[PDB]
Amino acid sequence: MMMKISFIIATLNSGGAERVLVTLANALCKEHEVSIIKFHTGESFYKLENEVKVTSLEQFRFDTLYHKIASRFKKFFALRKALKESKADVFISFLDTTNIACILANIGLKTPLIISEHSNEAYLKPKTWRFLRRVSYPFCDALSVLGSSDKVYYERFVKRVKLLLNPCHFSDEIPFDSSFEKENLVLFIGRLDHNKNPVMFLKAIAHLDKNLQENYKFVIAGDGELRQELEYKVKSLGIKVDFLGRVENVKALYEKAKVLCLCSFVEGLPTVLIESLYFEVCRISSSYYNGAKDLIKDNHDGLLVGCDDEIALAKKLELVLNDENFRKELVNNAKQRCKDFEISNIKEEWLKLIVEVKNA
Ligand SMILES: O=c1ccn([C@@H]2O[C@H](COP(=O)(O)OP(=O)(O)O)[C@@H](O)[C@H]2O)c(=O)[nH]1
Ligand SMILES: [Cl-]
Ligand code: NA
Ligand code: NA
Repeated sequence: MMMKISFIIATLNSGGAERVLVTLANALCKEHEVSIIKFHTGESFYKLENEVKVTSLEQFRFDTLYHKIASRFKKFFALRKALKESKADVFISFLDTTNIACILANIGLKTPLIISEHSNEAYLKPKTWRFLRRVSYPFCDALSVLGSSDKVYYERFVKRVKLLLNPCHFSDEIPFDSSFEKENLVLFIGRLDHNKNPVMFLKAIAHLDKNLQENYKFVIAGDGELRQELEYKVKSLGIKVDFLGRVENVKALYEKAKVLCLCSFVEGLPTVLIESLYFEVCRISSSYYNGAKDLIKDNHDGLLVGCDDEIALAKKLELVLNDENFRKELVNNAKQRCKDFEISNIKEEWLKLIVEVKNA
């Protein structure tokens, strides 16, 4: 058959949850009718297939006390409005606060709703939001999670929880056979906020051999609050790092890069550590809270570093950039994990979840 599937998400900016949603929608939009309701006006950062319909909610003032109060009430009823007109067989909502809003807005409407979490359980820190997540999530029809630790946490107060890995859209484009002409390039792709911890990337570059810094180009793809602070630590440390802002063609960067470094403290299942697999990019990652070992088998598929260890990241960096035959062997083993993130297999596991919850 064919189903109307409505995705609900706050924004569609250069983030991981957004990348997965566009990947899923683009895959489902051929055989089903998929719409996307987003709170933020503006165009999707990721290329979206013409068949998926995107509707952005009204824009509301937030400058004054009356509007800060009124806009939220107006936002809720515009979302309840959009849900009714979508005429969907199923709703799929993304990320913590938007899941709760959909739980409430969907009250009354006769369509099942699937919520999905994307960071670890622990990334949501405020005491109050952890509570509203606890009382409201039992009222969903199913919950998609990324790791086994989050499955165990939510299963005790959510009845249907399914673990669905992130699908990588590069598994369609990039053929599993391609040779790469690597350059002396090292990537840090991610948001420039505290948890991504990009300062660890900078301090680790400063501790690299003078030969490596002189003959390698280090770039930071992404943006965030810490952008200007990092620009000044690059001068404080006296290194050469190329800030690129948000980048559409990460395929080009992944195509030339030899190493990608992830330095986060807490993560669910980082897509930069998945996308890298298709481009023979060597992953060096901090042992972020939880995931870690299921993406990187240390010294076999990649290199792991303790959390916030600027020197350990530097020694691992020199290991790979001073031993191309070892980085190649590290990276050829990583190719085995490509099958785990193929779009076609993961789309069919969402379709099982959708028809399973559609038995209401
Ligand atoms: O300048 C950028 C920065 C990031 N991304 C994409 O945004 C995603 C990052 O998601 P991640 O797995 O790191 O999880 P998140 O940091 O969003 O929680 C990746 O697919 C990147 O390819 C991008 O396309 N351009
Ligand atoms: Cl994510
Ligand atoms: Na705000
Ligand atoms: Na993530």
